[PDB]
Parts: sequence; structure tokens; C-alpha cells
Amino acid sequence: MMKPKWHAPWKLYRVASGHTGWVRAVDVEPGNQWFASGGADRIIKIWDLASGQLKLSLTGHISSVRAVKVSPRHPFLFSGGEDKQVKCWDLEYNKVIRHYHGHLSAVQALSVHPSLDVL
Amino acid sequence: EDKKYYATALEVYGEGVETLVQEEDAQPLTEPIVK
Amino acid sequence: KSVRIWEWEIPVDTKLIQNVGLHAIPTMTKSPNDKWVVGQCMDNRIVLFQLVDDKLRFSKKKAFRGHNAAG
Amino acid sequence: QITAEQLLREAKEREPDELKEYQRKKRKEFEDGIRKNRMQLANWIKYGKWEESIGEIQRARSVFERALDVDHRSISIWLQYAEMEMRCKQINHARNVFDRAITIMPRAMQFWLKYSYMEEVIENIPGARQIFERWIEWEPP
Amino acid sequence: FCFQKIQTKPQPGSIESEAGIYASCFDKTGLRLITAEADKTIKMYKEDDEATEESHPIVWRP
Amino acid sequence: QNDWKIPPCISNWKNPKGFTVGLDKRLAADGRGLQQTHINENFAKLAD
Amino acid sequence: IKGGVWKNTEDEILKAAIMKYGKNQWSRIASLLHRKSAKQCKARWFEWLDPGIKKTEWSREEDEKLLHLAKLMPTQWRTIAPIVGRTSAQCLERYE
Amino acid sequence: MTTAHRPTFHPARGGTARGEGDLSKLSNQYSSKDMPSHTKMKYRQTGQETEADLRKKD
Amino acid sequence: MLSEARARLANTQGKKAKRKARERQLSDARRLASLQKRREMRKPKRNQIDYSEEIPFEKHVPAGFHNPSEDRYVVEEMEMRREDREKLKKKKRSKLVLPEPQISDREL
Amino acid sequence: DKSRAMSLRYAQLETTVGEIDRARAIYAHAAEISDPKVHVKFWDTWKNFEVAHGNEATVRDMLRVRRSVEASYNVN
Amino acid sequence: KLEKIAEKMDLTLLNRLLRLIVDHNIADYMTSKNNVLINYKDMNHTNS
Amino acid sequence: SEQERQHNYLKDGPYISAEEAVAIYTTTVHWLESRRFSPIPFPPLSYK
Amino acid sequence: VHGQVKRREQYPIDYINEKNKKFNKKLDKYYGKYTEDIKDDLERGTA
Amino acid sequence: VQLELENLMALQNTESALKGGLNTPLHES
RNA sequence: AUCGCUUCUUCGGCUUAGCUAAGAUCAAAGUGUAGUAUC
Repeated sequence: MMKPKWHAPWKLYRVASGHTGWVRAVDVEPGNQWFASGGADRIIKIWDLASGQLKLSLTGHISSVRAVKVSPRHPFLFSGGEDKQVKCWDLEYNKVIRHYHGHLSAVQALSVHPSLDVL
Repeated sequence: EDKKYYATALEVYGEGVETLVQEEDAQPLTEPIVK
Repeated sequence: KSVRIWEWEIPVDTKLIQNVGLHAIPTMTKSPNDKWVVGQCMDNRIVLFQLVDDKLRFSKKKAFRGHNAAG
Repeated sequence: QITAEQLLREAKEREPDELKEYQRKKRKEFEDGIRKNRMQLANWIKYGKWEESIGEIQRARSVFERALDVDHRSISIWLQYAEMEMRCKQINHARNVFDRAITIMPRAMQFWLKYSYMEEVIENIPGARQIFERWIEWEPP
Repeated sequence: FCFQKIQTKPQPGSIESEAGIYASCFDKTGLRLITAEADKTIKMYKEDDEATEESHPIVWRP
Repeated sequence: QNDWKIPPCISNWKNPKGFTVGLDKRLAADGRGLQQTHINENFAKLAD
Repeated sequence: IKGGVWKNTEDEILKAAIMKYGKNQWSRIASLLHRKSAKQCKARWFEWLDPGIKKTEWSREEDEKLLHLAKLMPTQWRTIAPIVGRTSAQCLERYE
Repeated sequence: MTTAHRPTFHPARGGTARGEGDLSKLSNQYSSKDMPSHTKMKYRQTGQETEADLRKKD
Repeated sequence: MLSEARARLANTQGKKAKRKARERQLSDARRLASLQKRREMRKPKRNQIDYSEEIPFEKHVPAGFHNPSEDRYVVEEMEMRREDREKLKKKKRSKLVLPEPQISDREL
Repeated sequence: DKSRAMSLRYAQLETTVGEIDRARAIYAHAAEISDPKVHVKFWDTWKNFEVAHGNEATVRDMLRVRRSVEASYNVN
Repeated sequence: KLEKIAEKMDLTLLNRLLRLIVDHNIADYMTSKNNVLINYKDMNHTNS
Repeated sequence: SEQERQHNYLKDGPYISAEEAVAIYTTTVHWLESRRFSPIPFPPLSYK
Repeated sequence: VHGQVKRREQYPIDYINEKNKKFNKKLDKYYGKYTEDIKDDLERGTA
Repeated sequence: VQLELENLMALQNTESALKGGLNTPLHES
């Protein structure tokens, strides 16, 4: 090995309790204002990054959420389910407007291409 | 009367840490994330 | 897997011999004296019947398996 | 008295076109068994072994090449495939199977032991040295 | 080099099995970490500052 | 290798092979013996 | 009809039935025992025939505990039965 | 022995339905959910803070 | 009831397994009858690949350094077996717990 | 076989010193790996102890463990 | 609405109250009968 | 929840403690005495 | 290689004969360490 | 045991307080 | 002081094919067919 760069210790300061099932996503908005999280309670909850306040719950998924990404180019949030559905959420209406159908069993990661309109 | 069993010790770490129980949403579902 | 005794000009089953021991009999030979009738079984067996007994529960009084045939 | 033992003991005690057409029945039995199960690899080995015996060894290769596509990290299959080629006396095929096996899984010890032994029993011993020399390049432990 | 091991303690009524983690993201500055937890909580981590660099050091050890 | 010496499951309910697995092993899963019962001595104060 | 005293063969068929199907199938186990069917098989197993049912003599401390608990509880016998683990019938006939 | 009620000991793999890479095969049936939606993209506005604007600020 | 118990303890099978076992027996019986009629009097299909006509889904062995054309070839109960040999064959303790002596070592 | 013999040996010390309450637990701890059907010399020496140094409330305690322990062997 | 009244009836006391009027022999029947063991399907528990 | 509730009563349970238990008991005795009630006898052998 | 194959080929009633016997052999291996106390209560006759 | 048997029988056997009578003795432990 | 084939015993390794409201539920008797023993 060579010379570890020194990095400051990491410390804890939140526990946000409010999912009614395991949490298995986080993504942070491009704006750095809020992050989304998705849970085994099939609900997506949007949290405010500084205050930790909760300010949405989005109840579209059918059985479990576990992928969330916030697009760095569009006002959209994408999410993927163990219910075999990938959904697009429109962050100007908080409703769902796209479904991507073809997965044959549980989705468990998604990524949003940094410069193409491709998911 | 059967009551409670749990939290207080971890709430001592709560002296260090900000614990939020957050069962309802701070804005209605019509608030659009500002178009 | 039954032996049915039928009457001349009569289509109905006058007598039914039915037993689990009955099986497909590819060849049956009758003695010229009408005393005995011989039946060959596909599992290399021979069973003898009396033409007048009609003991419909079926029987195996005498049987032989010494032939090396394969049905 | 008729307690546990005697009840369950009593319950226990109750307890050549024809050959060609037989062979067709076996192939269907294997192929449909493969179709459903796929990861069945013990039966995939049996189908390979079965075809071999018949001198249908040309087909048995096809079975093992299909079997390796399913698993490929298959160390049971790779052993069985080489050992099939050895008993058939196919030894250049057996060499090719080992050269693939050790290339694909260089740190499965079993192939290098078996392969060096095959070449040694053939008195290839220069080639048996080269196998050990090639093996040591992997810094095996 | 590894220079923190944090063991999460799960929030009341869950302790032994549920402690697990499965999400992480950094904020866009890279100064807060958010983790998602099998104890049904989100936790957020932050960097200590108070007297750190002199107390902590790392040497060379190649 | 011993640390993952998983005991075989013995159900109180399902049994699709129909096996007989009966008296001792089937109770050995039952675990009934472990929770002892004791009672607050307030009950003696109440009675008397 | 159901009831009456238990033979050997009914206990032994009950044990044997408890081996294959048993610990809560008992409606199915009654299919093997006529005349003793649904509730009575379960009640025979748990009250009499279960292992660990401790069919031996009553010692000093068990008799002490039983009289102590009869004074403490009044008539609670299903609760008293776990503590002395000599069960409900064994407590009551011993107490009387 | 009962065995037709099998669990997923051996799960199937994708990439083999209608048209998945096959797309000349894709077939002319398409009707219900796929046909009509959102054909014009919404690009996020300038000043989403994220890469270049965050460095631009402290 | 002993006889009903023994039978019901043995049965171990569903309806389908018991019935299809007869269908195996009855298909074997039809195989014997239909074979013999074929023997003494002497299927077109498209719904399956015929796995005997040609090597199914043929997967070729890759090339390798060696010659393989060179090689050539030609083609040309433990329970029961015990029986006679078997016929021929002819713990924890508790801790000792004691009360403390009345005359301790100081007193002695 | 010798642990029973050592139990008799140890009981003889405790009974000459007069630690009779300890002697019972020596015998009682030995009685559980003894049977009254062939080890009669053990039960006789305990019985001769309990009639000498014992009383009704513990003689009956001896007879309880005796019938308990024989039941362990007498599965017939 | 007094709500809980059935549960909190705490049979130790109830026997004493019942002991007064329902001449004691019947009082032990009534309170001992409440004690009995509750079964649903495969869940069993004693109604202490 | 009922098994919890019954189990907790053996552990925690005797809630109507000393004072309340004797208070309501004595209250009933004063009341029933003031009625000049009589305890309902065990039903006679040949009660008409 | 035939010699290698031939070496590799070598390594109460409560049960249906093949399957349940092999299962009960397996059970005694894992459970037997813990089970014997309950079995002795059974062999005693639940006394 | 037998001293405690007598004690509790004087608890269980009694008629009720509405049928006035002598308090049968009780014993300490 | 060196030497071989076989039989036997004996040790370790050597697979319950989901789910739910335990999925739901508790007639027995008499007539017809098959199996075993005797003249």
C-alpha cells in the first residue's frame, strides 16, 4: 500500500422513523434539497435533506420498492419494484406517467443515463 | 396495565442524535415540487 | 380380459365370465372330443377350461409355463 | 401389546428395432428431462455417459458441450467429460478438454492433478513437466 | 485503508436481526451520507470536526 | 464446515412425503421446556 | 358416539397416528380412531399421554406448592397446573 | 411423490420474449397500454444546483 | 381398526400417483399387445423434433492445440444381500451437590 | 462401578464425622446410577443408614428415589 | 360505557364476591369454569 | 395479543391491589347486609 | 480410469423403507444430541 | 403439610359473611 | 529376518419440490366384486 490520505471520522445524527417496512432505496435530488427513499412498505417517501422533514408519500407501487433514482436532467423520479414494475414519477404533478413493462421478476437496481434520455 | 418496554437507553444516544418520528407528510400531494 | 359365452343368433351377453385372472388369449384350441378347451396366454401361460362348466368366477385347475415363447 | 414397533413394522412390511425404439425412448427421456430442469446437471452427466456407451460418443460430446454452456464453472462435469474421453482413448480430445478446463479454472487443483497424471501414464513426461511448469505460473499455493 | 467501523444500533423493538443496511447515497456536496436500514429507519451521517486531525493520525506502513 | 451443520426441518404441520418421524424428534423441536413460569408475590397479598 | 375409557390399541394407534400426522392434525387422526374422535384424541394426548407428563409420586415441595397455590389462587387450577407442572387433573385429585 | 408444485429452484432468464433484440420479429400487435403517452420530453430547467452550479457556489 | 391403521400408515401416496401407476401398467400392457400384433402382421409426426434422426441442438467441441482427427475409434439391495450373512451371524451424571459442613475448617 | 464404591467410601467419612445431611446427598446422588434389582448391597447400606441416622420424612424420601430409579431400568 | 369490565374481572376477587351470595360450592364452579383453556385452530392459551 | 395479555397478568397482573380489593368487597358486604339479602343456597336434592 | 471409477463406486422400524429410513438416519445425527432426554421419557413410559 | 391443610380448609369450607358465625382459627407461618 | 489374492467387520461422507382462511370440511351402512381355502 501507499500513504492513506487522512479523512475525518464520520458521525451519526439522524434517525428518521416513518417507513412501516424495510427501507431499500435512497437517492438525492440534483438540487440537493431533498432525497427520496423507497421501502418494503411499498411507499416512496420524500425527505428534506437538511431538516429531515418528510414531505410526500407516494403510494403507487404494488408490493415493494427497491430502486429510486432522481434524473439529473429531467424533473422525473424513477423507481423499481419487486412488483415487477418500473414507474416514472413526474415531479411537477407527483403522479405517475410512464410504465416500463418487460421485467419478468423483481427489479432491484436502476440507473438513469447521465446525458442520453436512456434508463 | 401493560404499557412500555424499550426506548429510553437508545434515546440517551438521542442526546447526541436527532430522532424524528414522522408519521404524516408536511405537504399535500398537490404541491407539485414547483413547476 | 373377460370370457363371454354367447348364444347363436342372440347378440346379448348370456353368460359373463369375469375375473382379474382373465387376460388376452391370442389362440384358443378345442379338443375334438369336446372334453377340454385350451387357451394360450400372452405371458407364456396355458390354462384349461371345461366347455360346460361356466363357473364364471374363473379358475386355474391346471396351468403350464414350460414353453420359451415370448407371447 | 402392539405399540409403536409392531404397527409401523406391519406398515413397513406391506411395502433389433425394439432396441432402436428403446434407445429413442431413452433420448426423449433425457432431452425432456433436460428441457424442464436445465440445472439438473447430474442427469446432464448421465445423458453424456449414456450416449458414450453406445459408440454414440460423437453425440456424447454434444451433450457435454451443451452441459458446459449451462454451468461452465462445472468441476464435476469437466472431470466427467475428460474421463469420458480418456476411457474412450480419445486422448487428444482429453488433452483439449483439460487445456480448456485449466485455462477457464486455473485455480481448480483437480484439473492440474488429473491432467499431469494422464500425460504421465502416457509417458508424455516432457508434457507432464510443462503442465507443472504452467501450473506454477499461477503461484498455486 | 479502512478508518471507521460503525456498527448501527437499530431503533426500539428490533435489535438483533434487524440492524442491517441496504442503501447508501452521498449528498451532492459529499459531506452527508444517508443510509437505509432493515430496522425500518433512515439514518444520516456527518463528519466530525472538533479536534480531529491531530488526535487521529495515520503513518506510512507500506 | 461444522458451523453450517444445519439440522433438518421437522414440521408440526406439513409432511408431503408422508414420512413417520414421530415421537422424540418431533417433540425436540417443540421447545416447550425453556419458558419457566413464576408469579408475582402480590397474589399472596391479594388473597390474604 | 364418542367417549368411554381408552383401551391400549386406541392409545397406541393414537401415538402411531401422532407419529405420522400428529401434533395438530387431530381431526385427521380421529379418522383412524372411531369412537374417540376430534377433541378426545387431543385431550388424551395433552392431559395423559404426552411425554414429560411427570406421572410419579407427589414429593414434599410439590405438595407444599400445591397447597400454597390453592390458598393463593382459589380454584385457578389451569393456572396452578403449569407451575407445579403436574397438570390439571393431577393437581385436583391430589388436592382433594 | 409430489413435485409439480415446485418452487423457483431454477429461475428463468430474460432476453427471449417477443422482440427482445429480435426486433424485426417484434410483431404487429401492440394495442392497449403502449400506444399513447407523453411523447414530448420535459427537460429540467437550468439551475438544478447539481454539478456546475454547486461548485459555482461555496 | 388395527388393520385400517396399518394400511393408512403405509399409504404414503396421492390419488394421482396411485392412478398414474396403473396407467404405467396399462401402457405396458398395451405395449405388449400392440408389439405382438406388429410382429405378426408385418408415427408420422411434426409436433416434436425426432432426437434420434440427427444430433439435437448440436454443439461442436471447440478447436484446440491437438489433432483430434488423429484419435480414431471403433465400437463393438444392501438390505437384501445382508440376508444370509445376517442369518449366519450367530452417559451424563449429575453434579454431586452437598450442603456446607456445619463444622467448618475454622471450627475444626 | 467404582464411583458407587467411592460414594459408599465418602458416606462413611461424612457419617463418622456426623455430616449426616451430606451423607444423604452422597447416597442419593449414587442411588440414581444404581438399581435395587442387582445392587442390593448399596440399598441395604443406605437403608441401614436411614433407619439409624434418619426419620420418617427422609426414609420415605429414600423409598421415592428407589421406586423412581428401578422404573428407569424395569421398562418391562 | 364501562368497556373492560369482562376482562378485568380478575377471577381471584370475583370468587370472593360470588362467594357471598351464590353459596360457595357454586361459586367455585363459576370461577373455575372461567379459567378454562381457549383453542382456536392451532392457538391454545389458558384464560388465567 | 390475548396470550400476551394473559401471560402478563401472571407476571405483572394483580392490579386491584390491597386497598381497592378490600374496599369494594367491604362495600358489597355493607350493602347486602343493609338489604338483609340471604345467600342463594345450593339447590336442594328435591327442590320442587 | 476404469480402476478409478470402481473405487469411486465404493464409499427398530419407524419408516417407509428407502426414503423415510434414510431421513430418520439423518435426523438422529443432528437431533440425537438434544433428543435423548425426551426419548428416555418415552422409553420410561412417560412416567 | 397437614397444619396448612387445616388452615386453608377454614378458608375454603366457610359459609359466607351474610351467615354470621364464629371465625374458625387461622395459623401463621 | 519383509510378503500375496480373496472373504468378512467397520469409520466418515453419502434430496421432505411453494402459498392462504392449520386452504376449507367430518355419515355410516349395505350392496357388489375380488381374493383365498377346501372338497
